[PDB]
Amino acid sequence: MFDVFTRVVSQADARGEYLSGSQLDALSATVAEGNKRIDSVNRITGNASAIVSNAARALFAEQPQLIQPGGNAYTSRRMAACLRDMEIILRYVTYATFTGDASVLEDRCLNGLRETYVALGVPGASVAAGVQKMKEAALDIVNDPNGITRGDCSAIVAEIAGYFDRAAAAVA
Amino acid sequence: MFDVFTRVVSQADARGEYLSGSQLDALSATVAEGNKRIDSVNRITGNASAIVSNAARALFAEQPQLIQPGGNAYTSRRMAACLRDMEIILRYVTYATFTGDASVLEDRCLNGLRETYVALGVPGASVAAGVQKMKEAALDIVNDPNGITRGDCSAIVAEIAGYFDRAAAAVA
Amino acid sequence: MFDVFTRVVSQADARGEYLSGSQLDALSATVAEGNKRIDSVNRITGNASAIVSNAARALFAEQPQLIQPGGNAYTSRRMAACLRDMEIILRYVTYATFTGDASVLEDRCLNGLRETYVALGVPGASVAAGVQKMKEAALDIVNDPNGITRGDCSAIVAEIAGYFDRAAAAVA
Amino acid sequence: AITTAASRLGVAPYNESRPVELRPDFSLDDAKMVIRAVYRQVLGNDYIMDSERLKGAESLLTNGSISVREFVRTVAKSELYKKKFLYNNFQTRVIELNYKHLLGRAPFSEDEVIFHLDLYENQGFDADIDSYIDSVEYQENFGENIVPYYRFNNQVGDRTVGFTRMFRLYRGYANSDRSQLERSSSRLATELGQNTVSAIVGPSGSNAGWAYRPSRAGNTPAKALGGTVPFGQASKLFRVEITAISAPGYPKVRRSNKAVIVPFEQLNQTLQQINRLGGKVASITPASL
Amino acid sequence: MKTPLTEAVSTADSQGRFLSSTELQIAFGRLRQANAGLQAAKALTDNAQSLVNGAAQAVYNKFPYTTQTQGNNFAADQRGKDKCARDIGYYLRIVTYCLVAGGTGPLDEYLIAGIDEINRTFDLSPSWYVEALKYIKANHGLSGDARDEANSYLDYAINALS
Amino acid sequence: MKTPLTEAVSTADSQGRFLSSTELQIAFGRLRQANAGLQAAKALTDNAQSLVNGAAQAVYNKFPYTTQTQGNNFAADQRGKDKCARDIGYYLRIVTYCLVAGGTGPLDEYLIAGIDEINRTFDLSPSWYVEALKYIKANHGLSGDARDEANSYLDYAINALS
Amino acid sequence: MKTPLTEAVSTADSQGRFLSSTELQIAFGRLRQANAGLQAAKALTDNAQSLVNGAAQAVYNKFPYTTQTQGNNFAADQRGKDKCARDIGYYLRIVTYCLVAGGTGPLDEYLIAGIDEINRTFDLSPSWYVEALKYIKANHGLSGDARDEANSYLDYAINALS
Amino acid sequence: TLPLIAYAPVSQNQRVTNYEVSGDEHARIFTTEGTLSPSAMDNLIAAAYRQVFNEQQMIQSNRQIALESQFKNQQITVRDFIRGLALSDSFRRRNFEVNNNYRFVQMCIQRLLGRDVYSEEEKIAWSIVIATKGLPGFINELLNSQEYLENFGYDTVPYQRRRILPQRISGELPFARMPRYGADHREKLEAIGYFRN
Ligand SMILES: *[C@H](C)[C@H]1/C(=C/c2[nH]c(/C=C3N=C(/C=C4\NC(=O)C(CC)=C4C)C(C)=C\3CCC(=O)O)c(CCC(=O)O)c2C)NC(=O)[C@@H]1C
Ligand SMILES: *[C@H](C)[C@H]1/C(=C/c2[nH]c(/C=C3N=C(/C=C4\NC(=O)C(CC)=C4C)C(C)=C\3CCC(=O)O)c(CCC(=O)O)c2C)NC(=O)[C@@H]1C
Ligand SMILES: *[C@H](C)[C@H]1/C(=C/c2[nH]c(/C=C3N=C(/C=C4\NC(=O)C(CC)=C4C)C(C)=C\3CCC(=O)O)c(CCC(=O)O)c2C)NC(=O)[C@@H]1C
Ligand SMILES: CCC1=C(C)/C(=C/C2=NC(=C\c3[nH]c(/C=C4\NC(=O)[C@H](C)[C@H]4CC)c(C)c3CCC(=O)O)/C(CCC(=O)O)=C2C)NC1=O
Ligand SMILES: CCC1=C(C)/C(=C/C2=NC(=C\c3[nH]c(/C=C4\NC(=O)[C@H](C)[C@H]4CC)c(C)c3CCC(=O)O)/C(CCC(=O)O)=C2C)NC1=O
Ligand SMILES: CCC1=C(C)/C(=C/C2=NC(=C\c3[nH]c(/C=C4\NC(=O)[C@H](C)[C@H]4CC)c(C)c3CCC(=O)O)/C(CCC(=O)O)=C2C)NC1=O
Ligand SMILES: CCC1=C(C)/C(=C/C2=NC(=C\c3[nH]c(/C=C4\NC(=O)[C@H](C)[C@H]4CC)c(C)c3CCC(=O)O)/C(CCC(=O)O)=C2C)NC1=O
Ligand SMILES: CCC1=C(C)/C(=C/C2=NC(=C\c3[nH]c(/C=C4\NC(=O)[C@H](C)[C@H]4CC)c(C)c3CCC(=O)O)/C(CCC(=O)O)=C2C)NC1=O
Ligand SMILES: CCC1=C(C)/C(=C/C2=NC(=C\c3[nH]c(/C=C4\NC(=O)[C@H](C)[C@H]4CC)c(C)c3CCC(=O)O)/C(CCC(=O)O)=C2C)NC1=O
Ligand SMILES: CCC1=C(C)/C(=C/C2=NC(=C\c3[nH]c(/C=C4\NC(=O)[C@H](C)[C@H]4CC)c(C)c3CCC(=O)O)/C(CCC(=O)O)=C2C)NC1=O
Repeated sequence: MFDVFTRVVSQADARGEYLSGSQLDALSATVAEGNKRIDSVNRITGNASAIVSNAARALFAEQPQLIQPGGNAYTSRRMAACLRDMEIILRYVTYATFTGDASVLEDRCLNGLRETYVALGVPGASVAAGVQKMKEAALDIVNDPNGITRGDCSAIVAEIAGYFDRAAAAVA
Repeated sequence: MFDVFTRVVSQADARGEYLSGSQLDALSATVAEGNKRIDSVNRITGNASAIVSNAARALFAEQPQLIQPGGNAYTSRRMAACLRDMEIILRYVTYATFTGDASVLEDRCLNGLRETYVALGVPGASVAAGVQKMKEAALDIVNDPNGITRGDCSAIVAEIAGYFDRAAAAVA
Repeated sequence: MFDVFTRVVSQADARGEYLSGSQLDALSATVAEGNKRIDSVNRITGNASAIVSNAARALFAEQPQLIQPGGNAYTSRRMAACLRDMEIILRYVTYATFTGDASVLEDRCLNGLRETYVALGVPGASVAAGVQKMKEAALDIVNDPNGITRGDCSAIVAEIAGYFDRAAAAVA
Repeated sequence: AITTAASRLGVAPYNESRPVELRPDFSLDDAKMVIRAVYRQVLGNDYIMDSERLKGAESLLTNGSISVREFVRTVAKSELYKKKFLYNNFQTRVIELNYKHLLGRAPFSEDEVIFHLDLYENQGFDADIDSYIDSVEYQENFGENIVPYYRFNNQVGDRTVGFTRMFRLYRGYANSDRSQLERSSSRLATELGQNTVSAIVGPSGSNAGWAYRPSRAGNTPAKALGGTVPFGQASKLFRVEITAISAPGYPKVRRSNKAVIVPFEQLNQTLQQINRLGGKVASITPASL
Repeated sequence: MKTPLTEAVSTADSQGRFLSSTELQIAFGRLRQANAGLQAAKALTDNAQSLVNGAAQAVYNKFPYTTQTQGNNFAADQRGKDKCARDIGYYLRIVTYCLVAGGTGPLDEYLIAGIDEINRTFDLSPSWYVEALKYIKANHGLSGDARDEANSYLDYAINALS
Repeated sequence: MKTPLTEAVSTADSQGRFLSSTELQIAFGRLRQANAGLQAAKALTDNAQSLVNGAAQAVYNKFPYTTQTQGNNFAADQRGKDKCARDIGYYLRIVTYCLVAGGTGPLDEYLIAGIDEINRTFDLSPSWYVEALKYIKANHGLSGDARDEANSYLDYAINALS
Repeated sequence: MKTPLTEAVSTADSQGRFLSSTELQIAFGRLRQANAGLQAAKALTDNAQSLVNGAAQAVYNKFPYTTQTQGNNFAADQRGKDKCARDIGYYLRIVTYCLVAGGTGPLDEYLIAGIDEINRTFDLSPSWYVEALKYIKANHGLSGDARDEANSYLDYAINALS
Repeated sequence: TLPLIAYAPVSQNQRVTNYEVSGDEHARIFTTEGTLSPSAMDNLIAAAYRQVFNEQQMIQSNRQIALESQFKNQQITVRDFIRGLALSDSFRRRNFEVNNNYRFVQMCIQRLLGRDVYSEEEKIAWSIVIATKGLPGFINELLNSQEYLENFGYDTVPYQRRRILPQRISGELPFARMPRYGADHREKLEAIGYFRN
């Protein structure tokens, strides 16, 4: 995989030049952003079970056809698999937030997930709605001002939202 | 394609042998069952729209997660394609019943249909369920004693059930 | 195209009326000599190659300028095309005999064939003479009493003669 | 190794992942990580619930009563493995599944399927599973203490058919063997009987044309027999594998996946017609020389 | 129009070959069905006026809103009832034409072609004509081969509208 | 192949339609003459050895140069006589296949397609096979429904060779 | 390429759990030394051409036979000197990539794994590249946090070649 | 090159939407998208021959043996087989050499697009496509044409389109009627010394 540093490293090595000053200043700005990035990772990790359970509640509230006898999330095994899917998508979203590049998300989390969902008959639009609900919960929890030092964090919030959007788009 | 006669003809030509008396007697029995075969074809053809409509209604009743938005039979274009697919599969089942062999059904309908459905994201398990609903509708209409001369027609019903099972097994 | 049934259906729909008793009795009569119609079609189809070869041979016997160097049938390719024209005209006469109506003969064979033979430089009088020789060959073959159930067949013979005369008049 | 196409083919999460080996005096988390790696590999990334967790074999591995090889053997003998892979599959599918799980590679030739199916019918499933475990390849790759792993990289004594058939079996890191496009159909019956190789199509996400599967009949062959001659003036010919054509409709489009051989001069047009159609190009292979 | 004879020729024409014994067996089935079709059409021609009036009354019975709501597409006034009686007359006449022809060709080239956009731009429900064809299928009184081959056209037009 | 059932299904599939009463009449004629085709095929199967030997002898009687001139394509030696008997057995077996099937499809897939390249490559005159088929016509012994059905395939192979 | 962030994510994925406080400390160590790594990479980027030329001359002084005898593996001609300058530029650029990344991942995925087949196949002595990396060690001019981090990658490339 | 000069479309039956059930006078779809018997593949090849070369040039010397063999193996699509029939030597000599560019454009539009030319202006517009790009360039333009595709696509033998309207005994004249050459090549063959008595 790649993080925010090794993505630029791999691009420079494929081009075969040293990093210019603008790339090093952008990486220094990423380093300054890193404390807020680690705060975002810590907050989503600390509220992960609540995010997954509340997003599952909202998803099976507004789409009750999934839990109906015969639905994709019906049966303890299929529901437990759906909850583990929500947990793993949230976990790889935190992984992509931690790295600063999404390469872990396409290389591991979305690498054949659409094949899995098409093969099993999993409705990928329902999974996209679930990832939307985890995005709403995670962006509400990261941007919470209580118990943390103040400062603008719109960049890491937009980056987490982009990770969630490309996670939901790979299955929809 | 093949019918019930040219299947035996092709087997005899691959052997390079004249047809034996057991094969002539079996084909004469097929000729005897042919009027019941034509009755079955006529009944499924005359109730094709009712079979497709009722099977779709029962399918999206017991699996309502496909007509809800984000589902695969959601939108007019998708739902029209699903009804058309049911009509096409039923039409090729009537073709295979007419020929007395599943060559036309396997080669012009079932060949690449699972591949087409997994390429388009169509859930083939749901299409297989709809094929079973068209199966139960068609074998209920064929086995109706009303308005027809009473006689034993269980071989034709089992043969139609075999073609429907071939159609259901080739979409998932 | 029309047949002996759909033609009468076409004038009935043009007048917007049901068929009378006399029209249904005439159609039942056409069903009655339908067996001799199928015999006539079978005999011309079985002896089609002999009819084409013998009539072409007699035509180029009486008209040697076609097979003389420079003639319209003067090559292996142009002779093959002329024999194909004989086969095609005979095929469409059998189609008209099969239907009981020359709508397929006037539609797919005769309309525009005169201008085609004018634009090619094909002598249409020679094609009419060859079609006439096919008429005596086919009518002698149809009226063969051997190897068939005996009965009056002058109506279907006169119908074939009318089709052949209409084919000859379309090119002359 | 695999570097540039590793992200596309899904090799990269296995490229940065080292083989899991249990040390002779191993810690408890080492035993738990061998347990997790065995449940991912041998059970083929299926979700494993707590009811089917096989606590006895885990407990025997945790104190060293059995080795990693014997733990892999035990979880392959188990009813969970048989109901996942054996009882609802063709025997070729079972053979290629055991090759992917226990040996981490696709079956090479037809003779391997011959040997394993004959030994199964002669001696049953457990005897066959033992034959995968008691193979010389298993000892020179994993031995006694290493969990089996997917071997995409070239080793000593492999075949290049196994590289392509590995991606016929491996369909992504986010994917299980039960959750693939051929739901229960063996992917290598026509590849091992005919000794042929289909083009490698990568998994979802990285490859837009991930969903190309060939039909059982009416498939365009890989090599252009004929060359430029049916196409007039041409230089090179390419087989394009096209996925999910649905823009005209059923009368016009009978099959979503289409494979065609097209020249250089028709390549731009072919690409353009795929784009206009909305089709997805799976792979383009040089069909001529 | 679609009919065993015409279809047999069309096949032999597209393959560019003479009428084989396949085509002759097609003609034989046409011949054995044609007498039953002609007698069925004769019976329907005899029972035509009563069947059209009964079918129109059955459509008014199941759909009474056509006889009470004002509009061009409804039969509330005399012109709508005349257009409806003409519609079931057209339906029954083309069914008799299909009986005489021995195929669905009169229905295909006379009524089934373009009936959907007719029903939607003149705001005609196809279910009215479906119920009319149910009355024709219930009150035509035929038996044997004449019954089944007439019903095959009635359900063909039913499946075309529905 | 070309049989009434297969051709009816292929026609209805090309026009994208269900099996109307036209195709039902196609199958009706197929059923009407299928029994006669089967028992004609059985009669030819039982009399096949005598028919092939007599047809070979009739070809050697009409064309004696095949049994006296040296050549690979001629039946002067015993190998050429075995080849001619095998060829006439092939022709008669495909005739029985066509009688069973109900159309010239076994001929079109097994004998007609590619016989010209064989006859011009291996220097086999098609008139020999025409004379063999004329002997099979003159000596099959079938009557009525079986004779006209059998001679349709006999003449179809004759017109394909001529 | 291994890096504290990527190895932390790969490890926590191997246990299949969320990023605990350990990986948060991992990224905090990455943050506290990433600025010094970027500054060292910028200094090496500015001084890279002089460093590569001086390292090439240090190899040519320690190993003068590379500039004297003929051979494809030697720098006796302009082509060999260009290859040596390109190799030392590759080594220095991958060291800058390791400084930016924060680990030996660029070295492992681009230079370290596989260099033994390079040295055996193309008859290149690893002692030449060891002397080159010793020149970058002795002449990069970094201090403190930037010096110790950059010397770690130069030693690791030296340690792999030795 | 140059863009084709604009030509106005003339109303033909294929321009409007077809409100028909296929039935009797439909042109049969000869398609390879369904898996076919070798006999059905042979009738499809004969249908392509009948469309491109007409009935007359269905002789053994005009059969493209290697093209047929590659088409059976599905080395090429139906459109590429139609191209190979149009690029055939027999087609070029019999049809292209005996016609000018205008009548050959009319012939190829009728036998590939399945419709007649709109006017003389369309023949004029595609005749310079012939005159610059050769016959292969012109055929390729016609076979890559959206018309050819939206009508026949890649896997269907072309057919005359909408030749006859429903419930009509007669429609437009069939494409089979058109000869290899017009009256100009007829009178040129008469002037060189043929066809006289
Ligand atoms: C109905 C129960 C389910 C369903 C169906 C659905 N199908 C499509 C699209 C296609 N279906 C086909 C199938 C065939 N090709 C053939 O050759 C044959 C036999 C001759 C068949 C049956 C094809 C080719 C397509 C794509 C082309 C087209 O649009 O017609 C769709 C549309 C998907 C899309 O638009 O991308 C749908 C919705 N969907 C369901 O949810 C039911 C389980
Ligand atoms: C016997 C009547 C006929 C016959 C058989 C024959 N079969 C094979 C080879 C295989 N058969 C199978 C079948 C199965 N695999 C499964 O998993 C199952 C269910 C559990 C079945 C039924 C397989 C997989 C093979 C391939 C392995 C092998 O080669 O043994 C052969 C040999 C194949 C070859 O040609 O090399 C043969 C001969 N052959 C006949 O002529 C009879 C009609
Ligand atoms: C004769 C020595 C042997 C034999 C031959 C046989 N071949 C085929 C079928 C095909 N052969 C080819 C080969 C080519 N087509 C080309 O265009 C070219 C180069 C221009 C080549 C080399 C192809 C493509 C086919 C399939 C397409 C077709 O049928 O034409 C068959 C038919 C097999 C079948 O059952 O379909 C046969 C019998 N068979 C023998 O037994 C001899 C050893
Ligand atoms: C067929 C196998 C199967 C089982 C067993 C099953 C159980 C199951 N019960 C659930 C919820 C629930 N179950 C309860 C049950 C109770 N609350 C109480 O106070 C009572 C004491 C008690 C009843 C005995 C409640 C309140 C919820 C909702 C939880 C929520 O929305 O957060 C959910 C969450 C999804 C949903 O809302 O539907 C599942 C999956 N689902 C299955 O598919
Ligand atoms: C191992 C567990 C651990 C963590 C995770 C951690 C994070 C951490 N976050 C910090 C800062 C910060 N964190 C934020 C984050 C935010 N501010 C906001 O108002 C938003 C709601 C939010 C974005 C989610 C900001 C703005 C700073 C100060 C700027 C910076 O230091 O980068 C600091 C600097 C010290 C401080 O001022 O508190 C630390 C150490 N320290 C630890 O020991
Ligand atoms: C062109 C339209 C047309 C059709 C389709 C047709 C079919 C047809 N079906 C027949 C018989 C029959 N049909 C059946 C069928 C059945 N019996 C049952 O109780 C089951 C519910 C059912 C199976 C679906 C049987 C048992 C016979 C009598 C045996 C036989 O003739 O084969 C007969 C023999 C004559 C008769 O006794 O009625 C005909 C002609 N005739 C026509 O004109
Ligand atoms: C399906 C209805 C139909 C028919 C029958 C028809 C006839 C027809 N005959 C042709 C040629 C021909 N037709 C003939 C026929 C003859 N030449 C003679 O001298 C004899 C008088 C006569 C034999 C009876 C010949 C020789 C040609 C070859 C002309 C040539 O290619 O130079 C051609 C042009 C050949 C081509 O384009 O490749 C057509 C279209 N067109 C149609 O649409
Ligand atoms: C599939 C092949 C096949 C065919 C073609 C066929 C035709 C056929 N022609 C018949 C009758 C007949 N065919 C003729 C025809 C003629 N009589 C003459 O003397 C004239 C020379 C000649 C006009 C060409 C007549 C007069 C009848 C009896 C009347 C009738 O049945 O319509 C019959 C009634 C059964 C019989 O008495 O033989 C059949 C089945 N049967 C088959 O199985
Ligand atoms: C037993 C027979 C056999 C063969 C032949 C074989 C070929 C082979 N070459 C590979 C890679 C490779 N091959 C090359 C080769 C080249 N790159 C270039 O630019 C040059 C044109 C060319 C040298 C002539 C490269 C660069 C890779 C690595 C690709 C990557 O990094 O992803 C791989 C990927 C697996 C791995 O490297 O471990 C295989 C399997 N494998 C086998 O088992
Ligand atoms: C790389 C990390 C990773 C991912 C992403 C992953 C996904 C994943 N989800 C699966 C199943 C599943 N996923 C779901 C999920 C859902 N069903 C619904 O209706 C909802 C919309 C949704 C939850 C929000 C279900 C129901 C199954 C089981 C399907 C079955 O067995 O029938 C499976 C099949 C194997 C198994 O059951 O364990 C995989 C591999 N696995 C992984 O290792």
